[PDB]
Amino acid sequence: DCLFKLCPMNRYSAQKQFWKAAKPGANSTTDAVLLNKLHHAADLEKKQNETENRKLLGTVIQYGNVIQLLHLKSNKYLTVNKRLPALLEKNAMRVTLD
Amino acid sequence: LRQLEDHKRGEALRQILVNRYYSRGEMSLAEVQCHLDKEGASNLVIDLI
Amino acid sequence: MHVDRDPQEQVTPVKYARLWSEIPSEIAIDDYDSSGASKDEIKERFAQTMEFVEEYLRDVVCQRFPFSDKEKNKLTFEVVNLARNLIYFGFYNFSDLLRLTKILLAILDCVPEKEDIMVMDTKLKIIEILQFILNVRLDYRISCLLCIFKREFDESNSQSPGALDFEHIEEQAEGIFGGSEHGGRTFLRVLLHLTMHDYPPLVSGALQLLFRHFSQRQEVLQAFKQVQLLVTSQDVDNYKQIKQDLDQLRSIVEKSESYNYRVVKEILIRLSKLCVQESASVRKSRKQQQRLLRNMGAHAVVLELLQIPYEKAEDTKMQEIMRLAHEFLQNFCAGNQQNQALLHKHINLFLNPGILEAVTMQHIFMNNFQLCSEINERVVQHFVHCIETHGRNVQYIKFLQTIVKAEGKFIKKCQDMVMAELVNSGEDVLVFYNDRASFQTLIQMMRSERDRMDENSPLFMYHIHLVELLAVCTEGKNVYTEIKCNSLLPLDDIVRVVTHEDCIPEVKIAYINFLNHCYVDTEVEMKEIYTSNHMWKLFENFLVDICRACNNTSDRKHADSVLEKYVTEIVMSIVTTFFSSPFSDQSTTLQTRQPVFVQLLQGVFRVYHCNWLMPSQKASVESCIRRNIIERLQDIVSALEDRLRPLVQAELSVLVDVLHRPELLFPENTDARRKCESGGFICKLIKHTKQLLE
Repeated sequence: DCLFKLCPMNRYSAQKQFWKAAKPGANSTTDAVLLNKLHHAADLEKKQNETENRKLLGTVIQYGNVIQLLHLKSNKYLTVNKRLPALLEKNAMRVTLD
Repeated sequence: LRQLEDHKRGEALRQILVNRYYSRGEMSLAEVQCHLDKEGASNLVIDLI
Repeated sequence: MHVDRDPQEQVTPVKYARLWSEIPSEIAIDDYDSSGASKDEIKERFAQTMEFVEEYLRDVVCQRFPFSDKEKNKLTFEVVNLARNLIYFGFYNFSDLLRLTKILLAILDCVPEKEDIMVMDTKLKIIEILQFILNVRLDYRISCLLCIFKREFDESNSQSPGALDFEHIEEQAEGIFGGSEHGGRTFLRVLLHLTMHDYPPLVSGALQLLFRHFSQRQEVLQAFKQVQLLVTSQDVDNYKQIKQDLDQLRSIVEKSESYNYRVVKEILIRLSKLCVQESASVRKSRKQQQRLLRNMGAHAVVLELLQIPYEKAEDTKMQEIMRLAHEFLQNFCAGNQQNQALLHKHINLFLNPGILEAVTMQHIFMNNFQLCSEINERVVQHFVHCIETHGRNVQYIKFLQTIVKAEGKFIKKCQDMVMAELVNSGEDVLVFYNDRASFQTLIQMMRSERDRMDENSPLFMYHIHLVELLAVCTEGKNVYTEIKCNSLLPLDDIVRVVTHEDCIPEVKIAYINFLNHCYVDTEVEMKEIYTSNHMWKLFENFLVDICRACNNTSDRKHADSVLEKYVTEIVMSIVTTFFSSPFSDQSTTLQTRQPVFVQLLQGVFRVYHCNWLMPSQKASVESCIRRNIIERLQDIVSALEDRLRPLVQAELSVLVDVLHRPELLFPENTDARRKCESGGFICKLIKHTKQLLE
């Protein structure tokens, strides 16, 4: 359970755009051209995100950079979301796995 | 006629002030900048930034 | 020894808050409102002294034409120190220091090496008093401006038009500013001479004085804009405590770290007590009289305190100030829309917390109509995901009951703002109840204890007690969505029988007004008959409860409200006499007439008002058989700022001309001009400019 694998910084630019545009809030706006190109851009961004992880394979880390922990047996990064407080301690900031 | 009468009265006030407060050399943009650099206006900017 | 500040103190001449008692007088520089200085006990002790400095300076301008550094300056410094200290305590008329300065300027222009410190200090004191004299003619000019404004306005007064005033503003503007033939042309010559010098801090004051001489019209316009804060002709202290508390507030906003902290709570209490302004009164002749008076600019000062420079959000000294500041800000915009629309531009500060900063939005939107109808696609939709992920807030949930919901029927276009959250909320925060809602929830609420158990925080049922928000938004008259709202709704006919299983008065009130708003909405409702035959049963067993509560001898309050709420149902759409809706047969007509008369009898017999008694009688009977100066000063300052365009031409051009003028008949000599004109005046100007950053 306890093993965590280290990672470099992962850019989330088009992925967050796709997650924002893919959830129908009020207008339920869908597009055969805009959403398809947005999904293609997000996939290309994820691919070029992965292609530099193998480039940064042996590299020491100093105190002060972003480190992006990854759970090994779950293949699930642990995240801290600003909006949602903790369930038990009701003055806190909850951690999850995404 | 809004921007013209204001220009006329501004020019009149300017001329009144000029003849109140008063071989003149020629002026141009090409000469005032090198004159200001000769007196050292570059150093003021490069030290103030 | 003579300026020991026993009877007096230094007073600035640019003071504000003028009155109506001295402005009807149009006199020149000879006389003022005070007509001099303090009383006749101290002026004779200095009258023989005042002539001494004038005679000494008139001798100095006589035989000190080249210069003096031979201990004569060792007396001129003391005499100008005495002169400066007598200027600042206000023992002069304007006709005297003008005479002093028209000869004082003539003693310097009679024309990196180290020089004498002594004359440096003398010149510093004299440029300080030259800085002072420009600040007293400003007050005279402003005084003359509103004096002539009052006399021309009251010459053509239409109150107990303005076109006659507009033909004089340009005349006086071109008369008293320019177009003459007040030092003159030689005023600037000594300023340039003092600017071209060594490197003192004196040249900073001289250059500030030079920039003060120019740019005169825009600064007198700004001062005249600022000084118009007229009050009801008393002003003995009324503006004074607000001003000194604002200055006290000026030192406790930037850094609170702790002598400054102990003042904040007290000064916020004092400001809130001044702002509430006898709320138990009529709130018209006392609140509105002083309401515009702190609208002089004291709006963002509290917001700068509220901008949280410190972020220690633990259990600490935050809560001693923030609740009080929030309460003061609620008292700031409770009057009308003038402050409400002004604070409406700062709605980006009260978004995320939902606990203390949501009370601002909660209370600011009481009864406005043209401000809360301009809500964009971002304000109310910010709280769609803030209802989730933060629990259910009883304090917050009353806010959207006011901004959007209803005063009767509020509006149709904001129904898409308020109803689209139901389909956007995948959590479906609006649930009805569970299967154990009969007694496992309602036995603790008011069957246990009254008085709302220390301000209405149950976290469970008031979130479902405030479902009148869901009830009356589109059920008033809107035909936006009927199927969409009713699909996720608690399916009205089913939820009636769990209400009669165990009756709770507040939930009963919410259910009956929800059902009443549902029924009287539209005539295009598809199903009516089985909604009509079943509402007869609830009407019967609720009239039974009304008759049961009627036996109480005016010892209840919920029943009276319930009866009034049910009065509209009786006065609502009439009953039907089709196959369904049995037409008030023996089982139906025997309870809607006999038992309804007693219901109104208690109200008539009690102290209840007749506003709702009449509808019951009509429905029961029917159902049986079946100070202009504030705008004036704004107009004047608008017309005064209309002429700003020629000011730029009259200002910038003469500035760039006189900076192109170092040498033009200055004394037109030879010895004092080859140092003056060598391209070195601007050199020394920018050499001093880089040294003033520190």
